[PDB]
Amino acid sequence: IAAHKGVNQAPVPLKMERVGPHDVHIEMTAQITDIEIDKGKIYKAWTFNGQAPGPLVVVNEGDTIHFTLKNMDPVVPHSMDFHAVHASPSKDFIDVMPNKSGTFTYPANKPGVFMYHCGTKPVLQHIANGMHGVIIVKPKNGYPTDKEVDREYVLIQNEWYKYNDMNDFQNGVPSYVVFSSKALKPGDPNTNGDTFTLKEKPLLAKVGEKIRLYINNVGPNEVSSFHVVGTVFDDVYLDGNPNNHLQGMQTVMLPASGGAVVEFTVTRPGTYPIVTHQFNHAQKGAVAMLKVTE
Amino acid sequence: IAAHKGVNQAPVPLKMERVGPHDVHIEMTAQITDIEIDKGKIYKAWTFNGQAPGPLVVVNEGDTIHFTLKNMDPVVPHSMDFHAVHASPSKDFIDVMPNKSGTFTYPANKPGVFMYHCGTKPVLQHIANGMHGVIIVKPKNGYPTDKEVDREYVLIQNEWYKYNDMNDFQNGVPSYVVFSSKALKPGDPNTNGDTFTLKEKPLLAKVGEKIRLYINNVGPNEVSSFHVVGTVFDDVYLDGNPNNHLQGMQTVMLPASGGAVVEFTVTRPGTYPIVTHQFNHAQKGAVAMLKVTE
Amino acid sequence: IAAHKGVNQAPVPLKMERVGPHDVHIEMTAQITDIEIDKGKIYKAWTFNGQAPGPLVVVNEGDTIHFTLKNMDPVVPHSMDFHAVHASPSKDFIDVMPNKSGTFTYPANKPGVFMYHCGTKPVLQHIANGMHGVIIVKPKNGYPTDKEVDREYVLIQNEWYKYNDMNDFQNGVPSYVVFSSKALKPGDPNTNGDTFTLKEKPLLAKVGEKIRLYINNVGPNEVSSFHVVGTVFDDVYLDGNPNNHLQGMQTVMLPASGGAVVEFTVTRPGTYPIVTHQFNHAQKGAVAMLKVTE
Ligand SMILES: [Cu+2]
Ligand SMILES: [Cu+2]
Ligand SMILES: [Cu+2]
Ligand SMILES: [Cu+2]
Ligand SMILES: [Cu+2]
Ligand SMILES: [Cu+2]
Ligand SMILES: [Cu+2]
Ligand SMILES: [Cu+2]
Ligand SMILES: [Cu+2]
Ligand SMILES: [Cu+2]
Ligand SMILES: [Cu+2]
Ligand SMILES: [Cu+2]
Ligand SMILES: [Cu+2]
Ligand SMILES: [Cu+2]
Ligand SMILES: [Cu+2]
Ligand SMILES: [Cu+2]
Ligand SMILES: [Cu+2]
Ligand SMILES: [Cu+2]
Ligand SMILES: [Cu+2]
Ligand code: NA
Ligand code: NA
Ligand code: NA
Repeated sequence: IAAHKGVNQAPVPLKMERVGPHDVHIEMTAQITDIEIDKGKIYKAWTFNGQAPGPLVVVNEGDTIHFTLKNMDPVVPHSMDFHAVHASPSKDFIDVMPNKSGTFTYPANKPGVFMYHCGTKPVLQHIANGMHGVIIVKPKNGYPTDKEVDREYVLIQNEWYKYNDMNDFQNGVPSYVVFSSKALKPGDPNTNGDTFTLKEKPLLAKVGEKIRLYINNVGPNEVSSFHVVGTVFDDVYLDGNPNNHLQGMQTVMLPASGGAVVEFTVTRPGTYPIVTHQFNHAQKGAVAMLKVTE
Repeated sequence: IAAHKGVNQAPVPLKMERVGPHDVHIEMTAQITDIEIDKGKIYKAWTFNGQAPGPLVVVNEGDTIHFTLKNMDPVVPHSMDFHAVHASPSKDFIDVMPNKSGTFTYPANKPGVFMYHCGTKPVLQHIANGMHGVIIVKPKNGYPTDKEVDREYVLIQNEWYKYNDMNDFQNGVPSYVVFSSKALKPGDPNTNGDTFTLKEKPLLAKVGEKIRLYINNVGPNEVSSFHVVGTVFDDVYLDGNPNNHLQGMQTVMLPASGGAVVEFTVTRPGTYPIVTHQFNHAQKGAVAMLKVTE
Repeated sequence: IAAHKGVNQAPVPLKMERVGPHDVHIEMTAQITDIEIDKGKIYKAWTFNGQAPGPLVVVNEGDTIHFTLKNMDPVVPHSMDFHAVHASPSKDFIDVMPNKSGTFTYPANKPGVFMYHCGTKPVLQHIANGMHGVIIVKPKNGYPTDKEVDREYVLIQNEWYKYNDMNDFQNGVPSYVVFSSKALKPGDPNTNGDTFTLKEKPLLAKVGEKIRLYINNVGPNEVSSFHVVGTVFDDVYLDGNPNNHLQGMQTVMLPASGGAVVEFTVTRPGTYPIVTHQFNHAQKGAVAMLKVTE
């Protein structure tokens, strides 16, 4: 797009504040930012807040979200669709024009690990260019296994195609399939979807810990066979709802937009790859590392 | 096929009558009918009863089905395979020759939302050309959530390829992925698998209702990530068995031939898209609309 | 590979002995063997023990496995990754050089139907060329339905691509998708992944039996929609863990590397096809037969 030529908007921080016991304000941007998705390969991504996937949003079950989107794109409208909320798509997930803002209000009444994304037509084009992310809604009474959990991270899987190529987006195989991590607490890694960053800079843990991962496969098009090498998932909660509780899985299937909470123990020191077991995708980038030390 | 050139057999109504407390007679046709699958695009479909997917069949758990197939195809044999039944495939799912009829008897002893299809070799060719559909077997004691349900519809997802092109059917991407609705009660929409009809003529509901959808992804080749925009599924029953009960899903993965009962609430007026969240497929047609009014 | 030109190493028998109440010794080979994957088509497979998929390994829950890999490949290193075990991938799933052996020890503490495979970079290349298989870990207290089960078999699904073609492995469709059976008890069929052997030589059962299948889809790349024609699965245990118990499924979705225990009844004599219901794959070979006699 001619108007995006030489646009590179620096990342803006997620703005969030709680205004009531069950009411939260969140403010995000839609903006155009260059992301290195593979070594030497830039993608002029369509983003929320200059990150792809977008920044992590965490709320509590029963929170009402008062959402503001500032659209910094100089030419293309953008919108926001949270999978966590009950809303009217045609009133509450509407387009916000270039240089304008819109504020929408809706409740998050179910716990889980929900995808979020732009809902502007054509939706495939806006998702594939980078407008996705995850919102975690914490359960009111936790998970049954919370007391066993030593450590937590958030991982997202996504695909990259030929830049802004609608024929590729529809008919082509992915050029890259990648993981990213988003921070739950200051100090945790917060990265973009690329082929290399979680290889070079592994996630960390200690020998003997039980690790919880909140995972979502945002696609846009592929399913995921998610698996951690050298362990078995003790517990899995489909979509992060406590009630959907499976045990002893080797591999967790995730639909496009699907999430889960998975928990597992690392019994010995060394480096544990994290993959999607559809190994064409793992070869195209979707291998993250977990380094476990004494 | 030369013998199908200029064949367009008008749709015939499903014939069904109950002959006992647990015995039902059903009579269908195999026939060749032109279907508009996309605007300006005709597909000379291989069908049951001139519909693709085929007509909706609804029976009760424990019913024995006495099935008759009249094969109206002037050259190609056809057969019927119900996923709901216990049968001998090589005696009970046999081919019925052109201009002949066959009658088969078998019981439906499990509740659910089962795929049905032609079982003639090569099976891919007969399915891809349009010979699929759904049979619902109602549970003897219902679902736990029946009292909460205000309204019900049936949705099927299918793919269309290059007409009668075995290389495309095997190796190609779908040209179209579509939804159709089938009627539970006179007055409900009953449509074919096309890109447009549920966009132009949405399904209807009222603000505040709990909606049940009986869904099956007949393929033939793809999986589905089924999701309703602006809501979360309160309850899901995998394959429509009451015992396979998940809660709070954002998205339901369906294998090829897979079904589910899903239930959700619409809290605000407007138009709610219904998609498969593998968004290449949604772009190729698989977006249905639900219009919710005061 | 020049050094594999005219290499055809004859199959070696799996070597297994129990050395303690909870300790087992297993010895396998990595070796290069010609497999007829389709009629008239040889694939110079990278194998464990001259079989593709590899030989069946069966242990008990809580067993510690003392594993030896003899690498008979004259040029390429190989390794072993068992999904059943808790291990350090970078110490315990390491490469064993040509003409050398390595011995590793790790526990199998969870019951199920686990994939196993070579873990040598690039992992896709080693899996796609044939280095996969299944290890069953029997539950300490069985499955709830053991008393109902009359008969058992093991089935694996895999893909074959263009020989040793990394571009095909990453970007291409499978050339073949196949089933194989592995023997639980001497006398049961033990076959390789090909298009024909379970068509010509069906699995056997008697009218009225409840049949248990232990299934795993090793991929490397595709998911499976597993379905037996003419029946409905009475019970399914995801990944073969007793706790993940679904009922009345028509079709079981399996991620890449995913497994399940499924059980079903055959009520009438004749031939029951076993398929993946993604029918492009079934057309490319993945149809097995079950013959049911009086
Ligand atoms: Cu309160
Ligand atoms: Cu406010
Ligand atoms: Cu957008
Ligand atoms: Cu969505
Ligand atoms: Cu701990
Ligand atoms: Cu593993
Ligand atoms: Cu009765
Ligand atoms: Cu009768
Ligand atoms: Cu047919
Ligand atoms: Cu079928
Ligand atoms: Cu109501
Ligand atoms: Cu949504
Ligand atoms: Cu003991
Ligand atoms: Cu030993
Ligand atoms: Cu190897
Ligand atoms: Cu693996
Ligand atoms: Cu029996
Ligand atoms: Cu069937
Ligand atoms: Cu699945
Ligand atoms: Na591995
Ligand atoms: Na949406
Ligand atoms: Na069938």
